[PDB]
Amino acid sequence: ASQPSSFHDFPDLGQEVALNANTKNQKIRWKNEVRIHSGSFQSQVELSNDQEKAHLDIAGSLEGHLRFLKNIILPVYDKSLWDFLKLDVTTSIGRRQHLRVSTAFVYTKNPNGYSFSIPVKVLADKFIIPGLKLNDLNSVLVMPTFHVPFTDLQVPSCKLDFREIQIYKKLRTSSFALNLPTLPEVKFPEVDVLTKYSQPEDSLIPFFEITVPESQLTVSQFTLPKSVSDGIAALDLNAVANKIADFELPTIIVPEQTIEIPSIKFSVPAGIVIPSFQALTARFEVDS
Repeated sequence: ASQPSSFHDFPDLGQEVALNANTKNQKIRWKNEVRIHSGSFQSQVELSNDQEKAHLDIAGSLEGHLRFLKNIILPVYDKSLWDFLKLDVTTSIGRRQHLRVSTAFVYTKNPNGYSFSIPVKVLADKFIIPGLKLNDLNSVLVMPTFHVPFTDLQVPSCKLDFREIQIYKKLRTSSFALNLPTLPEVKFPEVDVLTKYSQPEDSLIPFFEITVPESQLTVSQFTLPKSVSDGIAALDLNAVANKIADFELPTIIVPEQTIEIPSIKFSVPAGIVIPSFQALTARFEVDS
């Protein structure tokens, strides 16, 4: 943001930059504009990329008061500029001269194009992908639920398929917490980690999206400069202070604190897409 002023109309400027990224949906817009004295300049660059189509567009506009230049004569030809050229408009007198250049690159693609997709069978609680059915190893393995020592985390039971590939849509995590004597004890509520088979809008690639839903964890309260124990020893800080100066510390209590776990999504390809050629076009124009 600039302030033009006297002495040949000081610069007037401005600049717009837009970036928005959604993986395969990448759109970039840039623009500059310049005004000074009796001339101005404006540049535009656009890059649009998406699943369907790609646009690359650049346009350059120039303006300049080159009237005087047009007011020229040719003694070698003994002819004037406008006369010799036989052009009057903007040449006989000379005018505010513009230069306009446009470049347009455009290509057509199919979002689904030529795509190889893994075979997926989806059920309410599981996904089944029929991979190679090699008979060399054991067909199945069953994993019983396990209690992790010193905690309340329960590992959900699972069945592992070797001939096919069996995934369980949602896995359940039991709650657990830390047991401490007056220290901040973090208590973990249950969270269900899921996997969804999706075809994103911003991305042409089919995916299995492993999603961990948000989780709120309860940190237990704790006492501070009143009397502190951590399971190894207990110390009365007020007693310590009274031992030295007969003055006891104010009591500090930190209440329970909730800590938020932002949701996270992991995408693994569920197939590839090769956009099929439909048309390629390029246009170049010079305008004087």
